[PDB]
Amino acid sequence: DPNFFKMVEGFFDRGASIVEDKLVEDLKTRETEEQKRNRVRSILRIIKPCNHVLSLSFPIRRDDGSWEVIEGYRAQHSQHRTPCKGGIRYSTDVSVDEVKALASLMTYKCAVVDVPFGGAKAGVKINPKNYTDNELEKITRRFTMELAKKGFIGPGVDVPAPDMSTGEREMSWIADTYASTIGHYDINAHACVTGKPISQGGIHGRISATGRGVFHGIENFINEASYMSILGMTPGFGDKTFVVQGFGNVGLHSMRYLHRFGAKCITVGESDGSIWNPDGIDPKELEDFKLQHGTILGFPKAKIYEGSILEVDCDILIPAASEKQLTKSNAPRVKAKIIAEGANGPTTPEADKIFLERNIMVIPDLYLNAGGVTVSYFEWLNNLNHVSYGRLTFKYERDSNYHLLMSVQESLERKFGKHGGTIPIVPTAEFQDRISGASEKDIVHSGLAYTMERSARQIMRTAMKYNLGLDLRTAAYVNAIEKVFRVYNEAGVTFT
Amino acid sequence: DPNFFKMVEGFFDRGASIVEDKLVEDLKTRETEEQKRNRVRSILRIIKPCNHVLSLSFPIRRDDGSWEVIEGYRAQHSQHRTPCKGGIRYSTDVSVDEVKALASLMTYKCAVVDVPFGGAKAGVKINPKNYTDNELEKITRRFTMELAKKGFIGPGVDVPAPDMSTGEREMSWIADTYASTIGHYDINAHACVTGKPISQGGIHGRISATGRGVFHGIENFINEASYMSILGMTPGFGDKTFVVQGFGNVGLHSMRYLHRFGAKCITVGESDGSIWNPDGIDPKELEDFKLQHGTILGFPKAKIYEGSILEVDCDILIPAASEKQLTKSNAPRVKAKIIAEGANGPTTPEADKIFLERNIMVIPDLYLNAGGVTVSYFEWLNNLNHVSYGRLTFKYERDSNYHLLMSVQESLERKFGKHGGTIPIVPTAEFQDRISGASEKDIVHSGLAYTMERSARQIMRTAMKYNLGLDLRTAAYVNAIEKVFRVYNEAGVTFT
Amino acid sequence: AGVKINPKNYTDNELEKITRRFTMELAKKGFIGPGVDVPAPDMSTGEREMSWIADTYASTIGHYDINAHACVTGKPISQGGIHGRISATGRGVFHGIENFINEASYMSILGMTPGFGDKTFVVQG
Amino acid sequence: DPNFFKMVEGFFDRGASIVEDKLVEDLKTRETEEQKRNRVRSILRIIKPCNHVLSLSFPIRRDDGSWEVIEGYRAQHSQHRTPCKGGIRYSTDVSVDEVKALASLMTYKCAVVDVPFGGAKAGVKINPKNYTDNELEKITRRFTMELAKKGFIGPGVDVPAPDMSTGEREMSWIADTYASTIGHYDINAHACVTGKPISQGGIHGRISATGRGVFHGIENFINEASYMSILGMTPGFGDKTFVVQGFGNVGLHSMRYLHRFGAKCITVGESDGSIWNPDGIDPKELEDFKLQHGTILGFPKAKIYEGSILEVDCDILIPAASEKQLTKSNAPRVKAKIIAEGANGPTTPEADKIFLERNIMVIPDLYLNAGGVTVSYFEWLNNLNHVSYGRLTFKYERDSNYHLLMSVQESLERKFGKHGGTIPIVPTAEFQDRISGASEKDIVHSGLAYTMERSARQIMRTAMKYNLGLDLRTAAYVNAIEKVFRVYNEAGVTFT
Ligand SMILES: NC(=O)C1=CN([C@@H]2O[C@H](COP(=O)(O)OP(=O)(O)OC[C@H]3O[C@@H](n4cnc5c(N)ncnc54)[C@H](O)[C@@H]3O)[C@@H](O)[C@H]2O)C=CC1
Ligand SMILES: NC(=O)C1=CN([C@@H]2O[C@H](COP(=O)(O)OP(=O)(O)OC[C@H]3O[C@@H](n4cnc5c(N)ncnc54)[C@H](O)[C@@H]3O)[C@@H](O)[C@H]2O)C=CC1
Ligand SMILES: NC(=O)C1=CN([C@@H]2O[C@H](COP(=O)(O)OP(=O)(O)OC[C@H]3O[C@@H](n4cnc5c(N)ncnc54)[C@H](O)[C@@H]3O)[C@@H](O)[C@H]2O)C=CC1
Ligand SMILES: NC(=O)C1=CN([C@@H]2O[C@H](COP(=O)(O)OP(=O)(O)OC[C@H]3O[C@@H](n4cnc5c(N)ncnc54)[C@H](O)[C@@H]3O)[C@@H](O)[C@H]2O)C=CC1
Ligand SMILES: NC(=O)C1=CN([C@@H]2O[C@H](COP(=O)(O)OP(=O)(O)OC[C@H]3O[C@@H](n4cnc5c(N)ncnc54)[C@H](O)[C@@H]3O)[C@@H](O)[C@H]2O)C=CC1
Ligand SMILES: NC(=O)C1=CN([C@@H]2O[C@H](COP(=O)(O)OP(=O)(O)OC[C@H]3O[C@@H](n4cnc5c(N)ncnc54)[C@H](O)[C@@H]3O)[C@@H](O)[C@H]2O)C=CC1
Ligand SMILES: Nc1nc2c(ncn2[C@@H]2O[C@H](COP(=O)(O)OP(=O)(O)OP(=O)(O)O)[C@@H](O)[C@H]2O)c(=O)[nH]1
Ligand SMILES: Nc1nc2c(ncn2[C@@H]2O[C@H](COP(=O)(O)OP(=O)(O)OP(=O)(O)O)[C@@H](O)[C@H]2O)c(=O)[nH]1
Ligand SMILES: Nc1nc2c(ncn2[C@@H]2O[C@H](COP(=O)(O)OP(=O)(O)OP(=O)(O)O)[C@@H](O)[C@H]2O)c(=O)[nH]1
Ligand SMILES: Nc1nc2c(ncn2[C@@H]2O[C@H](COP(=O)(O)OP(=O)(O)OP(=O)(O)O)[C@@H](O)[C@H]2O)c(=O)[nH]1
Repeated sequence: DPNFFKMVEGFFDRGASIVEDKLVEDLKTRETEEQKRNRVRSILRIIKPCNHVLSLSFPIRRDDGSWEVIEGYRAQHSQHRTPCKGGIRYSTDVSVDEVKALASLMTYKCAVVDVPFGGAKAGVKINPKNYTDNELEKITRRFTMELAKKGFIGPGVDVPAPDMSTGEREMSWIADTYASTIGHYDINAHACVTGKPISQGGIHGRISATGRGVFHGIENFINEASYMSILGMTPGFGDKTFVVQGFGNVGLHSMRYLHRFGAKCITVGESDGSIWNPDGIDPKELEDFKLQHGTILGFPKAKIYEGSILEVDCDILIPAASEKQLTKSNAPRVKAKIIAEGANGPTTPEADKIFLERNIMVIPDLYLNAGGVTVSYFEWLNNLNHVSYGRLTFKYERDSNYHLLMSVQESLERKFGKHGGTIPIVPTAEFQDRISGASEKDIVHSGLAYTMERSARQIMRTAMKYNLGLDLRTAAYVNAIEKVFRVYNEAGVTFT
Repeated sequence: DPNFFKMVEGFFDRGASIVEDKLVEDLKTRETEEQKRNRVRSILRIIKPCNHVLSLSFPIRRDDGSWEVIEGYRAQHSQHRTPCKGGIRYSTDVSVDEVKALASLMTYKCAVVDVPFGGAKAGVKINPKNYTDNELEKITRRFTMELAKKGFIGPGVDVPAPDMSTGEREMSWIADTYASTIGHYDINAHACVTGKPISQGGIHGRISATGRGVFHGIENFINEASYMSILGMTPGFGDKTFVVQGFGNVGLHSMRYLHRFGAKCITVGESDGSIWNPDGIDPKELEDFKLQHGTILGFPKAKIYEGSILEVDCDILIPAASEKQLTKSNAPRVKAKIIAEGANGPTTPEADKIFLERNIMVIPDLYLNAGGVTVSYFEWLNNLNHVSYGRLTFKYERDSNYHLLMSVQESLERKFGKHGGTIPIVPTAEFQDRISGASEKDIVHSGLAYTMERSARQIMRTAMKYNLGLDLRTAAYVNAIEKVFRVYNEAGVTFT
Repeated sequence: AGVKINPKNYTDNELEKITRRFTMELAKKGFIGPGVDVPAPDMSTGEREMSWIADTYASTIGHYDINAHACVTGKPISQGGIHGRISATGRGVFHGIENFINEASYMSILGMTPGFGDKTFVVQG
Repeated sequence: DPNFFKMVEGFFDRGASIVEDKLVEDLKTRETEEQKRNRVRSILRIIKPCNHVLSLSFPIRRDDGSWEVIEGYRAQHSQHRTPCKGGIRYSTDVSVDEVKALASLMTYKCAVVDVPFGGAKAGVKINPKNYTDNELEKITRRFTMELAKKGFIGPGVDVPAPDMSTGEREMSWIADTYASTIGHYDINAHACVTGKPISQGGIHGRISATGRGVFHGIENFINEASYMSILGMTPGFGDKTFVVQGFGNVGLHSMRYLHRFGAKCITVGESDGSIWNPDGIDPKELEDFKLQHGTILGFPKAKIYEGSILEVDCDILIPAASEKQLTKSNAPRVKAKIIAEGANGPTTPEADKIFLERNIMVIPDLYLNAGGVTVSYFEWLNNLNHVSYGRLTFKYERDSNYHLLMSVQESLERKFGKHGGTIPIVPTAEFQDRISGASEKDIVHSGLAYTMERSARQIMRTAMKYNLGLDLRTAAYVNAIEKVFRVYNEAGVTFT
């Protein structure tokens, strides 16, 4: 077990090393080889550390009257591409070392999936099992009056997001503050945080986002004859059978969505139990019982088959659970053919060899969980240009679309003036929904998948470019660094 | 040896404990005893930690072309009394733990000597023996474009100051930046740093300040019959003989100034040698040789008497050298009667007992070295109201003063119309200087001593109030906390 | 905006020291800013230059603005450019002619036959 | 006749050349001689040109309804010492070449008399004999909404002042605008212009300032035995007899004030006539007739003695008239012993030799007319700290002063308990005024002269330092450059 800071740190170190040779060859500015190679070895030392790390302390007054101090952190990994964005964690485990760590990932997520954001992360040492509906407000509404006074929250400088122990309810309290004290003289005030309640400028699909992100991740590689063959796998969701490592906000949806396209959810689990039914499991019923019973350990149409799901038959596995689900202490017990990581750091770097040595493909946790990030990047636009997506232009396409068919029909009337008479070219039931069920929702559902598409190809292009083969994690971090480098390389970073 | 963070931390912990009882008695707002006592025990937990701690990283490009990263810190101990102020250290030893530490002291210095400043401190990990006349500019001029973008430099939010390895030359580069990029639209831009070169808005006496601060420190207690008797000491500088622990920017002046009032400088030393001449030593000659020879180890009218000055005869000792000159490992070897500390943390808390047990008085390093701070507080005013001190009103008093004597003379002409005839009431040679040698300089030299005066009495009043007797350090930290508490107690600190 | 410089004199670095200064001046006097004024490339001013400008205005003054990087155009595509910033002017010239050579009201009066597929042209450089 | 731009330009060119050698010797930073000498020859190329020159054009709509364009200029000679300050001229002669010129002078005036201002100047092409009480408002109130939108007016960036065709009435219209549109959110808004009407934040003595400036100029050199002897002149105003070249806002006062100290105003003149009465002339009567008759050509107690006053007996001459009163075409016709220039460029550089060759002293027009500048620098402080000078502290000194005498009296009661009994030490009639006639006025009258004093000595020190002897103009420009250089030399001018 490494430090999750150190464990991620080591990743791009590898990635930096690999691109290193290729990159000097690719740069063109006429310089000395050693110079324009020690150059990139120097820029790549700039990208590694975080550029700002803020520590705080709060005079919070409790409900009983007493006071207490709240150690709270904030780190912006790089002003590389403003505005920085990252979640806000509430947990006593939060330490400045971990905040630096995540800030790194958020900077490379955004690089992967091409969203113009830097990377941030912020924690506070609070166990929300202690405070009330009210003290949390007195805290969050204070943790923003601090950051804002020091330029670490603002629609153009930095944008918080939800994290564990940080629901919608919280992010409302933030915006309700920054848009009332400091950002008041700004048109873009409510663009300060994402994941707001849909009433106050949210996005439909902020919850199911990450899950439906995981989905379009797999669908961009399972449709690749260049890997499915090499993986010894048959292309198609309708062909394969998968499993799930829990029922997080991810699992509940990642399951259901992939469930919707014929891939058979073999088994599932819990943070405190196991479930197994090797012949397909119903999402919705679970979505009932896990909320009807507070646990599916007792879902009747399955079995509590104690044991790691990670050791159970599956053509696709989703470690949709918390940190470090895998070590090489079970790498000989994968039972899978393709693993697509759900949360950050589920696998040690160690076992990653063995999976390659056992010849499978473990899609990296970089961009899979980054489905949510893009959705935030959309809510940060919805709020930014002050208009629901496409409300301006919804009835327009509705008009034109079946004001276009009416031409095809009319144009067929030439050849078929009397053969069959009138020919009512009409939509279908489905294509009627995409007309009548028009909503910003479907824009997201659309824009989301396409970002994942163009992204996931940028990786398969990378793996081919460096013969990494089934080394996606590296290639990903390679593909991220390749991008972040371009920005510095041209910025003439020296502002003096 | 403790951590200098922890070692200072422990100080006011004692101080907080002592005032604790007296303070609840002194508060009047009608509340429950346990409540309005757990109150103060809670406010006193707020004051301890720092409210902001910033960490940085710089893409500095060297002279040869290469890049490198510059870890740089900044800490504002409390927004208690804006604007915060503290020096900027250059040294590889700088670590976020020490930056928090000093930030505490600067907050209690200012509390002692009644200057409305919070407390800050900032380091960078640089050994200036590495860089050039130019890279330092490329660094400092960058370490301000960062802080300024995040609200940690600004004439109303925070004000840097010189520290070790940070001469005038540096502080110019800062102001030359903040007053050219961000603060440009501000009238108060050049109030951003103090210790600027006198040309660019400095103060005459910025160098000799700290020394002449040490002086008026002692003169406020050595003139106290309540202690000089108890110390078994004869009131008067013309009576006592002292020593000096080095020739810092402090010693060169603290010596010379106290030299000017009949107190006999017995011996002196160096960071790399000893000197002794138990019958008075000439400042100026040393101020020659230490600059003529780069060392006084060879000053002819003295001797290189190797051994700790701290173990040499003296009625007053000045540990005007770097951190932790004393432990109890020589507490039985004080040889002194009154010790007045020059730099921060020269003595372990341990030995402080023994000095009390050996019945001497060790004046705390809190306010002695804080002579310089006030002088900075003046340069921050000179720059603030855009006018040399008293240039507006210099010739006015010059007029009135000897337009007043001319009345006394003329009024004597009544009683003495013919007894002695004309009676030229005139000034003296000295009082002529205070007229003709009028300068902002003399204002400082004046305002400085009076701040030290009113301060040093606030301590002797405190020691009497709590029967601390010869416990000045405590009483000082007690007197500081007493003040800083008042501000929070009334602020209704909750901004939400 | 011009400056009196013959870029055949200075280096990869002095030009930076110049351009990055010619913006700290204008910006202090309200002549650069995404809502007040927007530079663009000209002769002896490639992409490389316009990067140095934005890299400055979006780091000293416009830092507290969401629209900072809107200060100049023709930036390198990495830093917020547009694909087709180079070939633009040319493909501009094209759609110019195509809007008049398809005009029977002029092609006739010009004694000209409407259509690109019909005509033969030349180029001055 | 040279271009007044070129003619001033040439001045400091000489001055730059002279200091050039001395200055490299004086700098200490260890560098190569040729390097740290080409250094100063390079800094001295920076100081020469203006750093900003703005040209404008106004859609002014006339009273009749028509439109017209108003070419208007503005030039800030150097951001060297913010805020820049200069007058606003209305005249059709105004051209960008002349605006650059004056901006230079205002930068060296301020350098001479030690007021922390840069230098500016602004004209518009208007002949105010054309427009009305109202169009001028529509113009001025527009020429500020333009400059303000581009950072050329503002209490910390730039400060206009009155010039020819620009009375109080105008400067009110400016402040009434900048303090109502843009500077509204600033506490320092009304500090934007000086010379405002006394009601709206002016200074008593804004008119008579320049004149009473000319006065304390001469009084600082005519009291110099080092020159009065060398000039073959007898020290004292009560000894000498002078003349005046007109009755400008300068002459009306420069005459009267020097009139008040026994120097005999021999003759005077007009822009359209001559006057002569070689036996002393009354200011006030002229101040009547020139306003009773609109001309003194007919003042009964003198004669209309046509001919250049510059060719008439005088121990002191004041060319208090407009540009280029002298050439060498009358240099053999000086008739004077000391000439003290009133307005800018009254003498060609050519004749200056001849005066030296005829062995007289022509005090430069740099600082003589700069008496007004300092007074503006005070109104820019009065407005800045929002309090009449000394109103806070007037009754305090009044108390202490004759609460001090009452001690001297009482203390004499010891020696003289019965010799003469009660001894009423009282003020005099005069010293009573300085008590009862206490006013911000007298502060100015005081602070003014002292600035001129400390200034005029900085010149006599300079002339001695470079053996310039009776070369004051040069020495002045030398003394200015010496100062302006210090600021750049230390600023590390490179902000990148
Ligand atoms: N030639 C290649 O390998 C690639 C080309 N592209 C081109 O760029 C376009 C896509 O770029 P968009 O971002 O959608 O539009 P854009 O105009 O904002 O492109 C900005 C560029 O910066 C990079 N970038 C994006 N987000 C970043 C971040 N957070 N940090 C650092 N770098 C980042 C992207 O590679 C992108 O090419 C496509 O049209 C495609 O033609 C994109 C990716 C790879
Ligand atoms: N919620 C969001 O918007 C995002 C969440 N994530 C990450 O996703 C992960 C969890 O997703 P959440 O959204 O937090 O959903 P959640 O909080 O609702 O997830 C908890 C689920 O994981 C299960 N679980 C926990 N430990 C397990 C273990 N060792 N084995 C099997 N099941 C286990 C629980 O029983 C439960 O079903 C975390 O790593 C979180 O940081 C990442 C990005 C966004
Ligand atoms: N009754 C007492 O024990 C004391 C009374 N005083 C009174 O206050 C006046 C002196 O205060 P000034 O500061 O010169 O004027 P001021 O009007 O600014 O006083 C502010 C008050 O806040 C406190 N203070 C000053 N600097 C501080 C800092 N950096 N942090 C926290 N608290 C700070 C001081 O005790 C002062 O009384 C004197 O006239 C005296 O009458 C001052 C000290 C002790
Ligand atoms: N310079 C300033 O404005 C301020 C300085 N200080 C503190 O004062 C102390 C030193 O004063 P500086 O101004 O830095 O002067 P400096 O840097 O010129 O002081 C160095 C002097 O101390 C002597 N020295 C060093 N270690 C010694 C040891 N163990 N025994 C005897 N002599 C020793 C050296 O030989 C030398 O004479 C430091 O603690 C510094 O932080 C504190 C506040 C302001
Ligand atoms: N050693 C010398 O030759 C001189 C020394 N001084 C010292 O400086 C003090 C007077 O300076 P103040 O301005 O009253 O206070 P200050 O603290 O503002 O001094 C600023 C310094 O910058 C220079 N300066 C002033 N106005 C300037 C301008 N507009 N442009 C460029 N440089 C300018 C002055 O020479 C002054 O020494 C006196 O106390 C005197 O001791 C002043 C003049 C000459
Ligand atoms: N008024 C002010 O605040 C300042 C005025 N000045 C300068 O002072 C000069 C004039 O002083 P103003 O204040 O404008 O007063 P003004 O406008 O009232 O001066 C005009 C006076 O000069 C006389 N005059 C004009 N040409 C003459 C000539 N060739 N020979 C003899 N007398 C002549 C007129 O008859 C009249 O008495 C100008 O050069 C102006 O720029 C400079 C700084 C400030
Ligand atoms: N489908 C589904 N939605 C849920 C569930 N629990 C909460 N939700 C919320 O209900 C919303 C339903 O989304 P809809 O807009 O009605 O339908 P959709 O977006 O086309 O697809 P689904 O989200 O899967 O229903 C989601 O956005 C979730 O935020 C669940 O168990 N299943
Ligand atoms: N006196 C003194 N001043 C020094 C010495 N070295 C440098 N200086 C500087 O020279 C200045 C001399 O100060 P002055 O204004 O001339 O005289 P003063 O302020 O009345 O008292 P001193 O500073 O002790 O001379 C001080 O401000 C120091 O900054 C030194 O060895 N002795
Ligand atoms: N076509 C073309 N492109 C060039 C040439 N030289 C540089 N380029 C660049 O290459 C890019 C090619 O554009 P593409 O996006 O690949 O293709 P296109 O925009 O559909 O049309 P073209 O620009 O003509 O290729 C252009 O935007 C130019 O900036 C050239 O000689 N021909
Ligand atoms: N003395 C004098 N003042 C005039 C004259 N014309 C206008 N004034 C104004 O009247 C004011 C008179 O100033 P006061 O404050 O009353 O007296 P003072 O300042 O001590 O000296 P004077 O200005 O010479 O009277 C001056 O400030 C001028 O602005 C004049 O001819 N003589």
